[PDB]
Amino acid sequence: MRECISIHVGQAGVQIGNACWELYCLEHGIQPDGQMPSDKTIGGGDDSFNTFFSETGAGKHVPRAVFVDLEPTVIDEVRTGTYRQLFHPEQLITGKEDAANNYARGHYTIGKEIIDLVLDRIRKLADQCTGLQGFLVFHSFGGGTGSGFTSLLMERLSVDYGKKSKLEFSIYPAPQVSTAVVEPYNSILTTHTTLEHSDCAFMVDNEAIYDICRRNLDIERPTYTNLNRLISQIVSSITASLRFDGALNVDLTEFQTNLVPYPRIHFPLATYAPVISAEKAYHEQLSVAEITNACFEPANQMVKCDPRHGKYMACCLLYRGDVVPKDVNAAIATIKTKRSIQFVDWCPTGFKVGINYQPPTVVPGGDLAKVQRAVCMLSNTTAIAEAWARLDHKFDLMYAKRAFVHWYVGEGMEEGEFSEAREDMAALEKDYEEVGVDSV
Amino acid sequence: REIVHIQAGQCGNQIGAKFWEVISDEHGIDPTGSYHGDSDLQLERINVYYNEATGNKYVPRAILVDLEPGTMDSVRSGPFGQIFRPDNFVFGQSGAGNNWAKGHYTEGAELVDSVLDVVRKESESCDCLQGFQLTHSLGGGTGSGMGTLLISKIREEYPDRIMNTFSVMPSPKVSDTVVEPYNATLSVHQLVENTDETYCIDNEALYDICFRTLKLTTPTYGDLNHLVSATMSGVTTCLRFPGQLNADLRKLAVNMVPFPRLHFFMPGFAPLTSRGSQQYRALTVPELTQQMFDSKNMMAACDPRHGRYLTVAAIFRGRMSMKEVDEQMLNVQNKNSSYFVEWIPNNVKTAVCDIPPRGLKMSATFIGNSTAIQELFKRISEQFTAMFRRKAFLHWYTGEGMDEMEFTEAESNMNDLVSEYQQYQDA
Ligand SMILES: Nc1nc2c(ncn2[C@@H]2O[C@H](COP(=O)(O)OP(=O)(O)OP(=O)(O)O)[C@@H](O)[C@H]2O)c(=O)[nH]1
Ligand SMILES: Nc1nc2c(ncn2[C@@H]2O[C@H](COP(=O)(O)OP(=O)(O)O)[C@@H](O)[C@H]2O)c(=O)[nH]1
Ligand SMILES: COC(=O)Nc1nc2ccc(C(=O)c3cccs3)cc2[nH]1
Ligand SMILES: [Ca+2]
Ligand SMILES: [Mg+2]
Ligand SMILES: [Mg+2]
Repeated sequence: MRECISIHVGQAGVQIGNACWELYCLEHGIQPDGQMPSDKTIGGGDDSFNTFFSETGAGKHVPRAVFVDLEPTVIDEVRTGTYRQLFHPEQLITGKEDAANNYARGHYTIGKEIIDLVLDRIRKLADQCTGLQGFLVFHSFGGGTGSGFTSLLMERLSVDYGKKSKLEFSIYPAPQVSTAVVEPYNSILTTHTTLEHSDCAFMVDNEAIYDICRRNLDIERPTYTNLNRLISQIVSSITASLRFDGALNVDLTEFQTNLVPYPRIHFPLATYAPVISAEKAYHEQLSVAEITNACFEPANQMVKCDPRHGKYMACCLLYRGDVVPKDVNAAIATIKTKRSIQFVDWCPTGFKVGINYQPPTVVPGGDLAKVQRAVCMLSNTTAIAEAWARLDHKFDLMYAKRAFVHWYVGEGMEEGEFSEAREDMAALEKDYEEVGVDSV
Repeated sequence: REIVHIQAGQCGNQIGAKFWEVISDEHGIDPTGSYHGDSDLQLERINVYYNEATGNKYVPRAILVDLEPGTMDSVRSGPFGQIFRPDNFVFGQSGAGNNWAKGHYTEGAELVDSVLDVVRKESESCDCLQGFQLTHSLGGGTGSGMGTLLISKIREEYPDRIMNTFSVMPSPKVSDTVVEPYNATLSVHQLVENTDETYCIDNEALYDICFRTLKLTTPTYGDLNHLVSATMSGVTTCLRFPGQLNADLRKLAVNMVPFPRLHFFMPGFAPLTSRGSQQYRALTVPELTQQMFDSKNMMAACDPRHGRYLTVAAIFRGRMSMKEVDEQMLNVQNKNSSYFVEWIPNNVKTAVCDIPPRGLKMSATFIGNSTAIQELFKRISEQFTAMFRRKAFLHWYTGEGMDEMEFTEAESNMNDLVSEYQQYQDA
């Protein structure tokens, strides 16, 4: 058992969902029609891939997933795309009019009209689980649906599913691939609202992904298609421990025990390696030592920040492919005596290590080279607070003049929700500062 | 003189399975449960750990417990997996997430009655149950949290029965999560109150032995457990085979435990062997004796020279001159009589069994009740405090209904235990 239900909210959430589930299918040998030849137990099973896939009597393997958007055109591409047979029509939910990059519309005006239907469809997935573990919520910070509706959904999920775990994959706004101006507002609002209802959240900075695609994959001007394929690999590395088995496999929940020292401190920094093109990977093996060392090169982080100017509270290494502990241990020993790695004084310094033997897969016609071994580092660093600081500052600049606020007030919100949300963010930044001060 | 065995959690079931496979080989029991050995000495006390099944099969008096089916399914598919009574597999589904509170208060509490039912069913078949033994780690949630809950309830239903534990102590060297000092500290106080013997098997020491001595550059849990099962075989040789000694658990404990709370033993074994690696020259008796007293064979990672021995027990196995054993034993003491308390006369005792373990022509198992064991608890205490100062990772516990006060109490009574050891070291 131990099923996980994925929920994809808004354009960013949905389209990243496409990338992930396509990648999952390739990893498990699941065809676009849902058929999986290597699976001999027809109509059910308790295999590791069953955490993410349910099974019909006709042998179809169905994602434990709901797609939600307040506007239909993004999800419509899923309904008519390559993997349309994968999903039951009731897993794909759309309204007619989006939130127009307005949190208020996503959380209130438009969201309330569809939230009951969404909870019903999620309930129908939960009822088919023999031991539901929790949820995975994919969304942007900047969208009106990604921010507003997600926080509404997270609030309702806490009511309907008690303390059942809820994890986030959140897209942090970058101007390079955005045409919105009010995203700092939506970002601060959803973070404040969701903070109590999320157990762990993986922020993905679009600028970090954009840079990596440009510098490492030599993509002149990355698209959402380019970003999502990279993001899906990081998401895959993180969920791999839930979907595959293995002696040296360590479950995500065990890493979570180390990553979250206080409820509010639940934002791990992800670093992934190797990201390399086919052209450059030819005749060039990337050893365990080489990719491990790349985890401490800030250019490979999912979020722009400098851990070398912060403190560590946890460090996890999630390997996949041709990797054995002996090589890991040696690589780590080298790094510990050559890197700027400093822990807070109230936390042990050892690196928690996981290894899945099944190697990384690539999507056909993608940009990433197929490699024999990859690694995702999940660290808890005070430096992640830099991402809050940049966002909060953009917020302050606009809010001082009350720019764009009338759009929010017009949909029923009050200025008091803004200041309250901002104060939570100020306290959050101070929390990250306080955990880094040495003990008495 | 039956003994009821219980193994709880991942670590508890893995060393437990190892234990049963080792002594089954010593008693000539195959994985089907059929005896095929060549000595009646193998069967004279086989009822201590085994039940006789109609159709002359021997079934381990063992109860297997976990909050998740993962490791127990590995057991059932293991080498001797089929030897265990299927009804004695008791498991939940939710797991414990390396959380003492989940094991002791919530998830474990929901399952603990089912385990007791099996315990009772095995006890009522015993002509005269002499006691219980438990294998578990202290660093996780099931073995640590539910294991001590189990021990508390067993003492309620069987207040006059001996309870002994083989307990794996956590170490940053061999570590799963950062909350292990929390779980260990909470568990240690339970053990102080409700066990008669606790064998302090330190994963740090087990690592160092595999590394520094057995020259295994990357030791696994499997390598670590080879040392544990070899030690458990030796500690229970006394009970499983005829010889000089025929004390029941209670008589054994009486002569080893001068004060009720100070019952945490430093185990040792000689010669130290890595799995598979044959070696052909047997040790001379002076070699056995010198090694078993050397800190490098200790499995508690405490320096015995930093404390004093209250009592010592040593069991030698194999065909050898016990007169020579006598002389070497009294050599070691009379050489180092400053590491033995002088107010417990003749506190160093020895015994021999003719039957050696598999692979060795002779061996020796060490059981030391030293005040140096306080180093183990001080180590755990320091690591506890470093996090608890900042109330770090506490939300995992408060979320299950626990209060900070219970941690403060746990911290305090382990510091009392430490100071209590210091009292007798300076006597
Ligand atoms: N990485 C990535 N980011 C995306 C993608 N699509 C949109 N975004 C980002 O999401 C933010 C805008 O939010 P959207 O997800 O498009 O909006 P929404 O959730 O549909 O909410 P609405 O306002 O109602 O449309 C911008 O910062 C975009 O850069 C995507 O496919 N991949
Ligand atoms: N010696 C030994 N220690 C183990 C083994 N498995 C886990 N441990 C240790 O036990 C602690 C984790 O507890 P675990 O038994 O996995 O948790 P549980 O299943 O909830 O009881 C850590 O300190 C590990 O180092 C094992 O097979 N052998
Ligand atoms: C399962 O519980 C035990 O085996 N406890 C136990 N406590 C013991 C104490 C001593 C000995 C032992 O072998 C001795 C050798 C010499 C004098 S006593 C053996 C012991 N076994
Ligand atoms: Ca199946
Ligand atoms: Mg949209
Ligand atoms: Mg474990």
